[PDB]
Amino acid sequence: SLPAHLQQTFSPEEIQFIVENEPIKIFPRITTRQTRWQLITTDDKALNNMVAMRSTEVVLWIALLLKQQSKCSIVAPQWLTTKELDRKIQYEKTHPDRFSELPWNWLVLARILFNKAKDDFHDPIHELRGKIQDLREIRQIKVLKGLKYLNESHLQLDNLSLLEINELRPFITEIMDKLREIHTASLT
Amino acid sequence: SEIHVRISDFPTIYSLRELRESNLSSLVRVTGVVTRRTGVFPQLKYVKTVYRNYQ
Amino acid sequence: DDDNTEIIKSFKNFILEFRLDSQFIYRDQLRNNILVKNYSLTVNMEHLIGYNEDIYKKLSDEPSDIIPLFETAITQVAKRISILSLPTFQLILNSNANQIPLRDLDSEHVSKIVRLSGIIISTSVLSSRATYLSIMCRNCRHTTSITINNFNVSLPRSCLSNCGPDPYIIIHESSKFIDQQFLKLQEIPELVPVGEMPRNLTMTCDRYLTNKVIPGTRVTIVGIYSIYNSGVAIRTPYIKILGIQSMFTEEEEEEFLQLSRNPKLYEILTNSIAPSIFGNEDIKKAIVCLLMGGSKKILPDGMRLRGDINVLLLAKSQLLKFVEKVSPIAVYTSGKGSSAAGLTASVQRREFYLEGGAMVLADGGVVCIDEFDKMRDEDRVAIHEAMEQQTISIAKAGITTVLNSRTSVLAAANTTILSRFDMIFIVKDDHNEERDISIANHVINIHTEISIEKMKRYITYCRLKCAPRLSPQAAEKLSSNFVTIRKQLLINPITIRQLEAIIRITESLAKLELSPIAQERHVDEAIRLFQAS
Amino acid sequence: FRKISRDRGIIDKIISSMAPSIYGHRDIKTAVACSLFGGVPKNVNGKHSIRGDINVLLLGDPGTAKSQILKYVEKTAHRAVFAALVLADKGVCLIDEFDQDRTSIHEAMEQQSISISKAGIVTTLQARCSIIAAANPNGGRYNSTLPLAQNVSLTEPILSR
Amino acid sequence: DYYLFLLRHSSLYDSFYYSNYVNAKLSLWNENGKKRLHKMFARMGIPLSTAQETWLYMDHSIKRELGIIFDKNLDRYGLQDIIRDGFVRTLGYRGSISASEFVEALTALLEVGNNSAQKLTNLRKRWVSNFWLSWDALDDRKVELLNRGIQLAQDLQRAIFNTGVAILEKKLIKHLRIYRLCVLQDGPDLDLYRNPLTLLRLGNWLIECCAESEDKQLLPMVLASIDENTDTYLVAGLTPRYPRGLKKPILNNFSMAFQQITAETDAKVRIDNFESSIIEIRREDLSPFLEKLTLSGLL
Amino acid sequence: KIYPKLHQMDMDKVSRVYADLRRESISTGSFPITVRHLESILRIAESFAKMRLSEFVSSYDLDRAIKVVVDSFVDAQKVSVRRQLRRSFAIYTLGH
Ligand SMILES: Nc1ncnc2c1ncn2[C@@H]1O[C@H](COP(=O)(O)OP(=O)(O)NP(=O)(O)O)[C@@H](O)[C@H]1O
Ligand SMILES: [Mg+2]
Ligand SMILES: [Zn+2]
Repeated sequence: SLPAHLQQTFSPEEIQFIVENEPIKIFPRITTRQTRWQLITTDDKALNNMVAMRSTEVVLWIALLLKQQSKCSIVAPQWLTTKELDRKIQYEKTHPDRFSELPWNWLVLARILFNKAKDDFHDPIHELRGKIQDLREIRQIKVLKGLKYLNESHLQLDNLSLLEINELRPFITEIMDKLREIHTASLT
Repeated sequence: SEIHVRISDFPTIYSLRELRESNLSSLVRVTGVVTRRTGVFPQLKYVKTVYRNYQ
Repeated sequence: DDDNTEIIKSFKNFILEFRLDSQFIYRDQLRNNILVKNYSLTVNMEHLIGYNEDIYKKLSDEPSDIIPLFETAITQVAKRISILSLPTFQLILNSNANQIPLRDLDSEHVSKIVRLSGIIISTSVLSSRATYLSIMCRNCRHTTSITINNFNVSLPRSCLSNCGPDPYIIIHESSKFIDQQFLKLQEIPELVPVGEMPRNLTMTCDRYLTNKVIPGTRVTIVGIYSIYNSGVAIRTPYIKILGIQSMFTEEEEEEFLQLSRNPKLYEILTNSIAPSIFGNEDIKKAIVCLLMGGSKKILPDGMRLRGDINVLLLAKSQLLKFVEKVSPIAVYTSGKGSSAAGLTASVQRREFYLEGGAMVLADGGVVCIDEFDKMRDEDRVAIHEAMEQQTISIAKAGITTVLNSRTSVLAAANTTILSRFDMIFIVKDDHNEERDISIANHVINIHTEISIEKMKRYITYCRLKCAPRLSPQAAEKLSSNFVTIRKQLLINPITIRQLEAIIRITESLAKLELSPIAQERHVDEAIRLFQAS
Repeated sequence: FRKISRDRGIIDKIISSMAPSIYGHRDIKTAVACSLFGGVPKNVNGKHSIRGDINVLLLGDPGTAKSQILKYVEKTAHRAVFAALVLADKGVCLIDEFDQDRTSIHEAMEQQSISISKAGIVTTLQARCSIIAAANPNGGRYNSTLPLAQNVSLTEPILSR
Repeated sequence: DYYLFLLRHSSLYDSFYYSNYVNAKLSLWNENGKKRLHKMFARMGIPLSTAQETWLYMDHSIKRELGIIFDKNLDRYGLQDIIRDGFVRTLGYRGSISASEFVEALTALLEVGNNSAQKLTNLRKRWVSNFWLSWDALDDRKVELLNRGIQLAQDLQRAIFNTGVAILEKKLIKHLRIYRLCVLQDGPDLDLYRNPLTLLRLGNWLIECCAESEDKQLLPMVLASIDENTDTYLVAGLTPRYPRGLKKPILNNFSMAFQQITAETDAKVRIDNFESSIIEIRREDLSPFLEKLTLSGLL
Repeated sequence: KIYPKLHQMDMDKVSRVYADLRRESISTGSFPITVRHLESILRIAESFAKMRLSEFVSSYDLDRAIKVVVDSFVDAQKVSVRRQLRRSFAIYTLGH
């Protein structure tokens, strides 16, 4: 019935779909305030009451839908700037086991905004693309150290992103399950 | 970087019999069959470095 | 002094920054190589030129000096992307610059990057070179170390910690080494000027470029062209290499299985063999059995039971060539053989030695002989052992050895030697003018059912998957028939060595169907086809 | 050239000009001229190839002009070998008398290129040449009552090829 | 930018050798023309073995000095018109291209990208797929396809040049009083001229040659090629033109001519092309059609 | 300079002659004529075309090549076979 590759996990398309439901801040280039939108899964007042160059908050999928056309501009999140990413890299280097406290959707949102909204950043984009890479590489080192503690009981993780978890899910759970089977078989 | 003059039609000829010590450092013109040939190698031109072919 | 640091800084910033679209291709490649414990990087010239032409200019002017700087830059990046120890990484290059024919290389090209191509003709064994090396000072017993790199060195004489004129020795107990190999490249056959034998070069490679090619292969090479010491003021040239260029699926066996359940498969394979040859039905049937073979067996008391088939043919030239093409492994020869070894083997001379003919060389496959009557005197007696035992044994001039001869023989000619074969037949002809006209029209066309490769792969699959056994009904049938023929001959010879041949034919017939058991259906066709006479 | 080729009987005149010092033996002159001009090579990557070279063999009674016409061909032809097939590449090869030598010729007639290996080394060479050979028929005199095989010391595929 | 055939790809030597203008200026169809090119590179101070190197890998010093070398040397060969200005585009690290090179890539993809009525149909349908094979190359995300287009462009120009030399050396151009006639009865592969665009490229080659070979007699030209499957000749009518460096424009008159003979004629012919200057006619009917055409005053 | 080619008209006759020669060879019990001989006939015809600088082979080239190869083939045989061959082959060795 359901496809074989969706029995236990989410595909990256579903991960993008999940991230798209979050709110984001925009500057509209038109006034809607005095037809009306009449949505059923969100607030409707914000879109009906827009005024040009007045900041407002909407779901990300509608924000990208507007930015497709002239009608809108997207404000970048404050963590997505050179100063903050510098500090997070320094945190990563300083604490050789803890993960730095980046938001749960950082990879997905960065790789959406760099494609759909390359024109709306303040920093030069060719530097952000480097610092995002540095963060992902350091985190991958820390992941490879952690896979030596798979065990029969449990594990704790902190600040690991959704896409990063979903990348690893079928390996961690499978090896952990087999260690559990081997151990309990000796008890019985 | 450099050009070589080739002389042609030198008006006197020897076989490999008639050569004597008086011919030393003189120009000569000779005829025969080529019996054996080596491979080509580079050779140091000046004694920064430069080379030339040799056989 | 500072130039060595600026150059290293430049290549370090190259690896960390080269994007084409959205992927940092050299950072990703360098990380993915370390995970499989491959310490090298394959850079492409065109990307280096695109990034900054000045770097390529420096590299193009002085390659012997600048290649080591780029290699150490790679190591410095490799640590950042994987550590919060590693050897020095090997740089490898790809290029599309114009090829130089091997015959045109000369004194203008010494210490330049050169791209060329040819055929490899020889390969040395591996040998050891030093990279990190430790030193002991004989007088004071002080110690130090040195770092070699392999570009165009000797032990030093500045003694330390008087300390003497030449006091240094090597501690092999605390030093590091790498692999090195030599190769020979010969110019392309379709380039050579007429009436001359081809020219060749010698060349060197180390670490991951070693053990990558074999003799007889055509290759393309990127490397530094240089000279070494070995007339007056004269030296030998060579090349330092920096890069080189040169079972079934499920969907396959499904076709073979569909063929296996076809009700007329035997007819189909017979029809597919030498289709131009008219008539000769039973000849084609026998060649199918020769290609498929029986089943090998081994018993508790160690006796060993043969699997091969042997056939003799008394037009006939075409079939042996066809068998040579369709068979998975094949050898073709005329009765005098390729050397004084003849068909089987012989001793030659100065010390004596031994060499095998075209029975030993075809071991494991099929061999076909084009005129069996032109067999030499020694081979006439030696083929008895080669066929009955599947071996050849010699004890002459102090040599004492035994050789393997595990093969199926096809033979043709135009006596007691016929007893060695399982089946014998005489080729037959027909003289239809349309056939000759068709052949002639095809000859003019070139001058102006199952295909071979599919059939060869199918034969391979069947030989690998199945080895069938006689059912009890077949045993009663065969034994009754055997005693019947001997009784008929007695009241008017058949012998066990022919019963054991009929069994092999029966198994080979069951093998086409992939049936694990042989049945009376196969026994009937086996005795029907046994009418050699 | 085109003027003389436009004239009738140019083929016969070329044959007549062949080997002037030797009387008679017009068929031999015809065959030698045909070998010196030769055909065109062709190939079909679908399973076949055809050489352009033409090979000729002459069975000679003692003193019937064979060695003289070979000397004549040697002076006439552009490149040639007289008796080494590497030196005969895209040329004519001449044999005036006759096991390893015959074995080499067996390989040479089967192939158009030669391959060899020694001490693990492997290499290839080109033959690509027309072969003109002559022989003495198994002693002092030919016997016309018998087929050719009785009068020669050659394998059957030689007479085929 | 230089009126040199694809300068930034292949080599400097090939850029001059296959240039449509250089062939008319130095007569490259024969050795007395080719030696002029060797002579030029020798005087310019460029070693001839480096002039044949791939232009990306050619030495940096020559690359930057080339702009001055041409100012000192093209005058002596009457070849100063090579110099001009044009537009160049580059994106990131992947290297420059000019508009002049881009359109040749596009055109090449048009030409070579991958009873009688059905065959005609099949051919016409194949030519439409190349539209999309061209369309998809207008996108910066698909540079891979553009490189393929360039590789095809080089082969097309090579094959064109190897036919032009045969036409001139065998003197197949027939010099009638009113116009110049040329007909290809055979060739190394005559199929390439079955597409209109390719035929036009060959015509453009011959027109430069005819424009520079003599000062006199600017004439119309007619070019035709046979097809063995249809037994029809594909025919094109071509104007003269004035040299590059030299004033109303001229007008192509073949349209009316072709129209009128078509309206009159017994002959089996086709007119369906957007460019009316291009027609098709069966094998036996070419000579009566051309006879009626030359008899007409419309030329 | 010269690289001749065959003409496709008379090749039907060549195929018929090849078949006829094979039939006659078998009928007298001779060793048979083969594809090698046919290839040699075409190659010799090309050489004859080349001799006059002709880029086309012609019927007389094929006739001369046929005569040369047939006569050579006849010379290899035993005497009784030779007489039967020349009596039948008269329309090739002398006529055409
Ligand atoms: N027209 C001719 N016909 C026959 N012989 C001739 C003719 N003109 C000269 N001769 C001589 O006859 C011989 C020609 O045959 P040739 O084969 O060269 O001699 P040969 O080599 O000694 N015999 P052989 O050793 O069996 O090849 C030479 O001695 C020639 O000088
Ligand atoms: Mg002689
Ligand atoms: Zn000391």
